[PDB]
Amino acid sequence: LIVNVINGPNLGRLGRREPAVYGGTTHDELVALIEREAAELGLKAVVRQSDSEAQLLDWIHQAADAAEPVILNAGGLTHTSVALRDACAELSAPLIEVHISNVHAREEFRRHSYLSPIATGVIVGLGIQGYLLALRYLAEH
Amino acid sequence: LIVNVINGPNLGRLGRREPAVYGGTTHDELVALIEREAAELGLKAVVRQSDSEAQLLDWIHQAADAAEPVILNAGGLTHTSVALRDACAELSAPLIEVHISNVHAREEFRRHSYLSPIATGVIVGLGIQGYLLALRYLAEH
Amino acid sequence: LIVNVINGPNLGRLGRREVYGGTTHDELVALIEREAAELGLKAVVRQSDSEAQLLDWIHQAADAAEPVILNAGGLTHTSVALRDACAELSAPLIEVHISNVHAREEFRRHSYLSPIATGVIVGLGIQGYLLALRYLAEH
Amino acid sequence: LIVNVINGPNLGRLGRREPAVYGGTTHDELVALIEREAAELGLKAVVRQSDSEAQLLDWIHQAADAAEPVILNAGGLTHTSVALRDACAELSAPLIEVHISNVHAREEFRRHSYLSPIATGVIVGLGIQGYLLALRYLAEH
Amino acid sequence: LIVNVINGPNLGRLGRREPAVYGGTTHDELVALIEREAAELGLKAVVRQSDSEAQLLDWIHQAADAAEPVILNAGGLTHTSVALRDACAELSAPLIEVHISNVHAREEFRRHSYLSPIATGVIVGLGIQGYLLALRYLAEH
Amino acid sequence: LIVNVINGPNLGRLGRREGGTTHDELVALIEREAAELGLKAVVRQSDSEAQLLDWIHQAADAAEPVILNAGGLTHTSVALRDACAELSAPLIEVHISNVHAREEFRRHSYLSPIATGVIVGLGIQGYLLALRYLAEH
Amino acid sequence: LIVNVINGPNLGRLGRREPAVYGGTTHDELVALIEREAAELGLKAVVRQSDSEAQLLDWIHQAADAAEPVILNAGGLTHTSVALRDACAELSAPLIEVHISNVHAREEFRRHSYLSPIATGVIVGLGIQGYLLALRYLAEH
Amino acid sequence: LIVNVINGPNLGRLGRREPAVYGGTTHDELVALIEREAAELGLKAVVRQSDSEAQLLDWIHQAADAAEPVILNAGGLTHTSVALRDACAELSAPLIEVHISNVHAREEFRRHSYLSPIATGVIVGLGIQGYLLALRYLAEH
Amino acid sequence: LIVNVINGPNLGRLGRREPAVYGGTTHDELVALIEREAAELGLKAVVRQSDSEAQLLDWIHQAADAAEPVILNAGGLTHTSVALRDACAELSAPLIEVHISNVHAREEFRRHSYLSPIATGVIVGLGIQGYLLALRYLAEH
Amino acid sequence: LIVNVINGPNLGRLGRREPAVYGGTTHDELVALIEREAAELGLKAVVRQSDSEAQLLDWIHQAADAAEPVILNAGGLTHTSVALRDACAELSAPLIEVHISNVHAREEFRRHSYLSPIATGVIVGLGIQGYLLALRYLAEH
Amino acid sequence: LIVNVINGPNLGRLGRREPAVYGGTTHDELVALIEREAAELGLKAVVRQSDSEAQLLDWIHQAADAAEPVILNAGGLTHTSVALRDACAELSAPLIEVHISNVHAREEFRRHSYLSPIATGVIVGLGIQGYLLALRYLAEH
Amino acid sequence: LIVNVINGPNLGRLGRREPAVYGGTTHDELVALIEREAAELGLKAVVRQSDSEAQLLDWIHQAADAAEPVILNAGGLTHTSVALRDACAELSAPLIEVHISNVHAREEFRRHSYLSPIATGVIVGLGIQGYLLALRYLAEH
Ligand SMILES: O=C(O)[C@]1(O)C=C[C@@H](O)[C@H](O)C1
Ligand SMILES: O=C(O)[C@]1(O)C=C[C@@H](O)[C@H](O)C1
Ligand SMILES: O=C(O)[C@]1(O)C=C[C@@H](O)[C@H](O)C1
Ligand SMILES: O=C(O)[C@]1(O)C=C[C@@H](O)[C@H](O)C1
Ligand SMILES: O=C(O)[C@]1(O)C=C[C@@H](O)[C@H](O)C1
Ligand SMILES: O=C(O)[C@]1(O)C=C[C@@H](O)[C@H](O)C1
Ligand SMILES: O=C(O)[C@]1(O)C=C[C@@H](O)[C@H](O)C1
Ligand SMILES: O=C(O)[C@]1(O)C=C[C@@H](O)[C@H](O)C1
Ligand SMILES: O=C(O)[C@]1(O)C=C[C@@H](O)[C@H](O)C1
Ligand SMILES: O=C(O)[C@]1(O)C=C[C@@H](O)[C@H](O)C1
Ligand SMILES: O=C(O)[C@]1(O)C=C[C@@H](O)[C@H](O)C1
Ligand SMILES: O=C(O)[C@]1(O)C=C[C@@H](O)[C@H](O)C1
Repeated sequence: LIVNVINGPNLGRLGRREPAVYGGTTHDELVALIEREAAELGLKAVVRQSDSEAQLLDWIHQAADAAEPVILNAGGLTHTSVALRDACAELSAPLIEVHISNVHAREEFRRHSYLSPIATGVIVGLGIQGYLLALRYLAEH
Repeated sequence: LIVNVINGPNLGRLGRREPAVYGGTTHDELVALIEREAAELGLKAVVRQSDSEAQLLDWIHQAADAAEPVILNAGGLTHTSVALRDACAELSAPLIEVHISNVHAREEFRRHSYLSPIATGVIVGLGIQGYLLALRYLAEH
Repeated sequence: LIVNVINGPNLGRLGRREVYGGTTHDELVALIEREAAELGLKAVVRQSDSEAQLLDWIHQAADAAEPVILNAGGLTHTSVALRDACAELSAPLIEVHISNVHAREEFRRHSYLSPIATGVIVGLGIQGYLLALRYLAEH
Repeated sequence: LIVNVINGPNLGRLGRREPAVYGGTTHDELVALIEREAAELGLKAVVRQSDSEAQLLDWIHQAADAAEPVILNAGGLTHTSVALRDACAELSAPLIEVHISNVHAREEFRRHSYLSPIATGVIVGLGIQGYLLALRYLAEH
Repeated sequence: LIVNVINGPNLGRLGRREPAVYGGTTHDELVALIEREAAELGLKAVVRQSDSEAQLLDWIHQAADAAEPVILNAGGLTHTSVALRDACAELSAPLIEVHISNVHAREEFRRHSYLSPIATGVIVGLGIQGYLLALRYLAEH
Repeated sequence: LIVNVINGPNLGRLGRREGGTTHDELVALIEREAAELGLKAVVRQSDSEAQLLDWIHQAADAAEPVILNAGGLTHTSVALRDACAELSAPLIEVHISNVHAREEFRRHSYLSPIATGVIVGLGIQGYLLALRYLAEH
Repeated sequence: LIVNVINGPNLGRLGRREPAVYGGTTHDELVALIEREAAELGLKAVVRQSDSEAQLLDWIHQAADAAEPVILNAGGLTHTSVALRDACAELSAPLIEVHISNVHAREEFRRHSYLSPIATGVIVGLGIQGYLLALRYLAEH
Repeated sequence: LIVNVINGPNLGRLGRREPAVYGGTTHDELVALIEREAAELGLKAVVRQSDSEAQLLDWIHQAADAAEPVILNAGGLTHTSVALRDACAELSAPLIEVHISNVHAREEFRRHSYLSPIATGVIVGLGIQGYLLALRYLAEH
Repeated sequence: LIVNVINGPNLGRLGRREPAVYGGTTHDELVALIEREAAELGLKAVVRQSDSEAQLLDWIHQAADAAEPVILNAGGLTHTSVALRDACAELSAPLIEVHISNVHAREEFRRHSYLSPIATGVIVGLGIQGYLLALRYLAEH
Repeated sequence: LIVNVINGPNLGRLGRREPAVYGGTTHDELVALIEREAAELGLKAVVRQSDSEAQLLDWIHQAADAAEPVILNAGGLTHTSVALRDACAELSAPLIEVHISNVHAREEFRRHSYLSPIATGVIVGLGIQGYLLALRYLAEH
Repeated sequence: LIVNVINGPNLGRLGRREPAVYGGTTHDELVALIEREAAELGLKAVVRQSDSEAQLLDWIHQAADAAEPVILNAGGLTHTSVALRDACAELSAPLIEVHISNVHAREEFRRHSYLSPIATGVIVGLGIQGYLLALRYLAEH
Repeated sequence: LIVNVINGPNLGRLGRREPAVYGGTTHDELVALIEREAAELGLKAVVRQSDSEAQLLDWIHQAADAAEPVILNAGGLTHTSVALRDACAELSAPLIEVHISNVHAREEFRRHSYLSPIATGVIVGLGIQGYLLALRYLAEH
C-alpha cells in the first residue's frame, strides 16, 4: 500500500533555518522518519520534494493515475496555485494537506489555501509530526 | 498526565444526523474510543461536552489552573466566541483545535476561527479520528 | 399537532419599555394560544435569555419532529450554535422578527437563521407570530 | 377597502416553471385565491402583474394617490430598482413586501432588497400563502 | 445612590495572568477598591462578575428596572453580543463602557464594540483606574 | 509635574453652539483640578497642525505627559500620530462627544493605538478624569 | 438653440405627496419656469418626463442625432442604469446632470452615479433652481 | 433549426454615433450578415432588437416556450437586470452571451454579468463576428 | 449681503497650468469676474485664497459668526480635512461646494468629499462659471 | 499564417476526467481537430501544451518575435500569473483567450483572469469548439 | 544645477529618537552629507524642512516655477495629503519620493502613498543613503 | 565581496520593444553596466536571469548559504509568489528589491509586492540605474 508524501518549494532546506518555525530535522531526516513510521503502520511511503511546480504537478498526475493517497505540503503554492489545486482535485484516494507551522498564527495571506476546500482534511501547526499523523489516518482511514 | 477533550454546543447529539458530515459514532462511543486510545498511549482522557459557553469556560479555566492540555471541538463557538478564545489563550500546555468536518469545504463563515491563531495546532476533516491523532501528538509533547 | 414558539434573549420584557408594541410576554403567550386553538393546533410558547436553554428546546423539537416558530432576538445575528441546532429540524422553521430589522442598524440585516429557515416574517409586529401559525396550519 | 396586490416581471408565468421554487399555482389561480381570501376578510383585492417597470410605477402612483395599501412581489426589480423603491416610499398606507421563495437560501444577490428598508414588513419563503398572510395583516391594520 | 459595576467573561480571573495587559490587581482587590472610592464619592457600588451571558442580561435588566447607572466591562462579549447591547440600550441612567487594556493597540477584532455607539461614554487603556474614573463621572452626574 | 492639555482645530470656539463651557472657562476648570491634584496644567489650543506638532515636540523633549483632544485631526493626521508616538510620558486621548454614536469616519483614530488610553463621550469632565489618571501615574 | 431637459421616473409627481426634499413646485410649474428662463437666455427648452427607461433612451438618442445639449435628471436610474449612461455617452454636446436634492446627504446608494463620470458637470442640492443654472451654463457654452 | 439573436438597449444604433469600440456595421448590415451565415449553416436566424426590458423579456419567454436557442447581447442590461437573467435561466436550449467589445478591457463595472453564470457560454471582444461564431457553435451543438 | 468665496490650496496658481479642466483664467482674473457678477446680482463678494488649512478655518469661523454664506473650493482638502468640514458645519447660511474640474471623471480618491454631505449643494465640472452659478443661487436663496 | 494554440497546465490530460466539465476529447484528438479546421481555413496551427510556466513564456516569446497570433488556454495560470500576462501583452498579432468550461458558472476565483483585459477577446464555455471558433476569427482577423 | 531636497513634518527631529527606524544622523548632519555628495556629483543641493504643509507647498511651487527637480520625504503627509500631491504633479523636472524606513514593513497605512503614482520613482528603506542615491539619479538626469 | 543581481521572467528580453517603460538597454548591456559599476565600487557582481521560478529559488538558496546580498527584480513573480518571498526571507545579507518601471503608476495589481515587507529596501521607477544605485547602497552596507 503506497502513500505519496509530497513537499513543495523550499522544503528541501528544512532544518537549515528558523527551527523555531519549521523544526530542527533536515529533509533526509524527515524522509527516514516518515519511511519508518510508514513501515510500522503497514504502508510504503514514497517521499519527494521539489521546487518546481511542473514537477509537483507530474507527481500528482502519477498519484491520480495509480489511485494512490497524497500527503501534501505545498509550501508557498498552497496560497497561490490553481494549477496544483486542479491537479489535486483529480485524486480519487484521500488528500491530506499538511503544514508544519501554524499558518493561522502567521501573516494573513498564509490563512487562505487553494488546497483546503478540496482536501479530505488538513493538519496544521503540529510540526513534522503532522506528516506522521496523516499516515496513521490513511492506515485507519 | 491528564488530557482534557472538550466538546462545544450540539456535539452531545453526535451520531444521530448528517452522518456524511460528522461521524456515525455517538458521543458515548466517542468518549469510550478516546479513553481507550489515551490508555494505550500512557495518558488519561477526561472527555466532557456542553451546550453552555459558561461551562466550557469553566472547564478551560480548570485546565489552565492545572497546566493540563486541551483538545477542543468548540462547534459553533469556534466562529463566534471571543470569551472562549481568551480563556483558551490562558493555557500553558498545548491546545489542539479539532473539527470533525472539513470546515473549508463548507459555508464561508466556517472558514473563520477565533481559536486557530492561538492553538498549538489544528486538525480538520479527519472525522472522529482527529481526536485520536491529537492525543497521539500530546503523547509525544 | 404541537407548534413550538421560542423567544430568545430580552423578549421576556416585551411591551415593558425600560418598536416592539405594548403587548407583554404574558399577553403574547395568551394571544398565540387563542389563535392556535382556533387553527386546531397546540402552541407551546417558551422564552429564555440563555443560549444553552434555547438549544435544548430546539433539540427537543427536532427529536419530536415538531415545527418551530423562532424569534431569536440578538442571537439571530450572532449564533452559529443555534443555526446548526435549527438546521436539524425536519418540520418547518419560521423565523419571526417583531420589528422591521431591514429599517434599523446594518448589523440587524444579517441573520444566520434565514438561509436554513422555511420562511421569515419581519416588521409585522406581534401579529407576525399568528401568521406563522396560520402558515403552519396549512403545513 | 381596496388592497392592491402587485406582481413584477416573469411572474405572469407562475406555476409553469420551477414549481419546486415558486409553487404549482398559476397566476390566474393566485388572483382567484387572493380575491376569495380578501372577501372572507372584508377587503377587496385588485391583483395585477406586469413585466414593465413603467407600468408597475403607474400602479404604485395610483395606490399612493388613493391612500390604498400595497402587497408587492417586485420579482427581479426587488434587487435592482431605486425608481420602484422611491415610488413605494410615497405610499401612506402600509406596504408589504412578499417573496414566494426564500430569497436567503438562494443566490447571494437575492439577499439584498431596495424595498425592505421602506416597507412595513416582509414575508419570504412561505409560498403563495405569503400573499394571504399579508392580506390578513392588512385587515387587522 | 446605587451604581452597578458589571464584569463579563474571564474577568473573575483578573490579575492572575497577562499582568502586563490587564494589571496585577485581582477581582476581589478590585471589588474593594471600587467599594472604597464609591464610598469616598458618596455612592454605593454593587460589583458583580459572571461568565454567563444570561446572568449579565439579568443584572442589566435589574439595573434597567431600578433606573440605576451601569459601568460595564463586558470582556469578550463587547465584540460579539447583540443581546447584551439590546439589554444595555434599555438603561435610562448613564452607561459607561470600560476596558482595562488599550483595545485599539491589540488585535483588530477588539477594535469593534457593540456597546460604544449606545454607551454614554467609553474609557479604555487606563487600567483598573478606568472603573474609578467612571465612578467619578457618575458622582458628577 | 507639568501636564500639557492640548486642543486641536475648532476647539477654540467651544461652548458656542450646543457643552456650554467656553474655552476660557475650560482652561479655568482644568487649572483648578490640576492644583487640587498637585499638578500644574498647561492648556493650549490651536487650529494649526504645525503648531500642535511643536507643542508635542516640546512635551517629548521635557518628558511631560499630554492630554490631547486633536479634534478633526484625530481621524486624519499621520504626522500628529508620529509626533505623539515620540512621547515617553503617558498620552491620553480625549473626545468630548461620543465619537462612536456619530458618523462612521469619527470611529477611526490614528491616535488610539499609540495612546496610553482614551476617554470618550464623558463631556468636559474627561479632561479632568484624564488629569486624575496622570496624578496617579 | 434647443436644449433638452429630461426628467426620469417619479418626477412627474413633483410637488404633491413629497418634500421639500424636492420642493413645492409642480412638474407643469417646473416646465413653465424653465421655458421662461430659457426664453430670457435666448434658448428654447424642451422639457419632457417619463417613468419608462426605453422612452428616456429614445429621447437621448434624438438629442445625440440632433447634436443638442441635455440637462438630465435621471431620478433612480441615476444609480442603476448602464444602458442610460451608454446612451448619454453618445452625446457630442454638453451633458449636465442635475439633482434637486443633495444626494450626498441621503442614503449611501444615492451617492453613486453612472452619469457623473461622463457628464460635462453635475449640479446637486440646489433645488429646482438647479435646472435654471444649468441653462445658464449652456448659454455660455 | 430557428436561432433567435436578441440585441438589447442602444444596439439599434450600431455604427451610427460611436466607435470602433463597436464596429462601423449598422444593425441592418448585422442582420443581413447574420442571415447569410445562418443559411450557409443550414439554420434560420431571427434577429430582434429592443431598448425595452419588457420587450426583451417577452422575446425570451417565447424562445423558452419554443425550445429555441438564443444568442443574446443584452447591452447595458447585462450588468443590471436580474429579471432578464431569470427569464434566460428558463431557456432549455443553449444561451450564448455575446458582447462586441472586450468588456474586460473597459470599466470595472462591465466586468460583471448576471447572464454569464447561467449561459452555456460567452464570447466577448471579437466584434460582430462573435454573433457568427455563436451561430456556428449552435449548428454543431 | 456679503458672500464669501473661499479657495483652498494651490488655487492661487489658477491658469498657470494646465488649462483643462482648470481653465486659463488666473486667480486675479477670477476675483474680478466674481466681483462684477456679484455686483450685477446686488451682492458683495469677498474672494479669498490660501494654502494654509488654519487660515481657511479662520475665514470660515468669521463667516459663521457673521451669519454670511460661503462658496467654497477646498481643493485637495475637500478629500482629506475633517477640521474643515466641522468648521463649515457651523455655518447657518448656505454653503455651496464648488469644483472647477469634474472630480467624477478623475482619480477615484477625488470622488469622496467630506464637504458634500453638509453642504447646501454642490457644483462640479462647469469650470470657473461654477462660482458665478453659485452666486446666482445665493441671490434667490 | 502560423497560428499558435497554447494549452497550459493539466490540459495534456484532457478527456481522462470530468467530461462533464471539459469533454471526452483527449489532447491528441484536440490537436488533430484543430489542425484539420486550420487547414480548412487556409491557416497552419501549431498546437503545444505544457505544465511548465517557463516553457509557456518561451512559446509566447516566439510568437511575439515571429508576429504570429496566439490562442491560449492558460488553465490555472489564467487567474494567477502576471508573468504570463506580461509576455502576452507583447503580442502584436491577435490574442484570443479560450476556456473550455464556463468559468463564470464555477468557483468565484475562476471569474478573474489576468489575461482578459489584454486579450483581443475571450471565448468561454463553448467546449473544445472554442478553439475552432477562435481559428475562424483569426482567418478573418 | 539646483536640486531641492524637501523634508516634511517631524523630520527636524531626525537622529535623536529612533536609531532603529530612522537612524542616528541628525537633520543638520544630513544637510552636510547631502551637500557633500551633491558637490561630488556636480550639483548644488538646497535642503529644507518644515512641519507646515503650507510651507512645503510653497517650496514645491518654487521648484515648479524654476523647473528644478525635487527629492521629497513628505513624512506623514505622504499618506494623507492631496494638496501636497497636486503641487507635486506640477513639477516638470523629476520628483524622487524618499523614505528613510521601509514603510512596507510597518503599519498598513504607511503602504499607501499619494505621491508614488505621480513620482518619477521612489526609494524606501535604505536609510539616509536614500537621499544620496536619489541625487545620483538626478545627476544622470 | 560577491553581490548577486537576479532578474525574473521576461527580463531576458529587456531593450527589445517597450522602451518608454523598461529602457532601450538590452540584458547583455545591463550585465556589462552592472559589472563595471561593481568594479568601480570594490565589488564582484554575479548577474543572472531566468523565466523559471525553480531556477530563481535555487539562485536565492545559494546566496543564502554563502551569506551574499541579493538585488532582485522578480518581474511578475513580485506580485504573485509566496515561494519566492520565503526563499528571500532566509537571506542573512541585505535584500534590495528593484523595479525598472514605476509600478505605482501602472495597474493596481502592480502596487502589491510580496517582497517589499521582507526586503531591506526597495527601488522603483528609476530605470536601469536602479540596479547601480542598489549596488552603491551595498558597497556602504
Ligand atoms: O509547512 C509550512 O508550514 C508551510 O506549508 C511551508 C512554507 C510556507 O510558504 C507555508 O505558508 C507554510
Ligand atoms: O467538528 C465539526 O466539524 C464542527 O466543529 C462542529 C460544528 C460546527 O459548528 C463547526 O463549524 C464544525
Ligand atoms: O423581534 C425582533 O424585532 C428582534 O428579533 C428582536 C430583538 C433584536 O435583537 C432583533 O435584531 C430583532
Ligand atoms: O417571489 C419571489 O420568490 C421573487 O420575488 C420572484 C422572482 C425573483 O427575481 C426574486 O429574487 C424572488
Ligand atoms: O477590559 C479589557 O481590556 C477587555 O474588556 C477584557 C477582555 C477582552 O476580551 C476585551 O477585548 C478587553
Ligand atoms: O471632542 C470631540 O468629541 C472631537 O474630538 C472634536 C471634534 C471632532 O472633529 C472629533 O471627531 C470629536
Ligand atoms: O432630483 C434628485 O434629487 C433625484 O435625481 C431624484 C430622484 C432620486 O431617485 C435621485 O436619487 C435624486
Ligand atoms: O456589445 C457589447 O460590447 C456590449 O454588450 C454592449 C453595450 C454595453 O453596455 C455592454 O457593457 C457591452
Ligand atoms: O476645482 C476642483 O477641480 C478641485 O477642487 C481643485 C483641486 C483638486 O485638488 C480637487 O480634487 C478638485
Ligand atoms: O479550459 C478550462 O475551462 C480552464 O481554462 C482550464 C482549467 C482551469 O484551471 C481554468 O479555470 C479553466
Ligand atoms: O522617511 C520615513 O520612512 C517616513 O517618510 C517618515 C515619516 C513617516 O510618516 C513615514 O511613514 C515614513
Ligand atoms: O522592473 C519592472 O518594473 C517589473 O519588475 C518588471 C516586470 C513587471 O511584471 C513588474 O510588475 C515590474
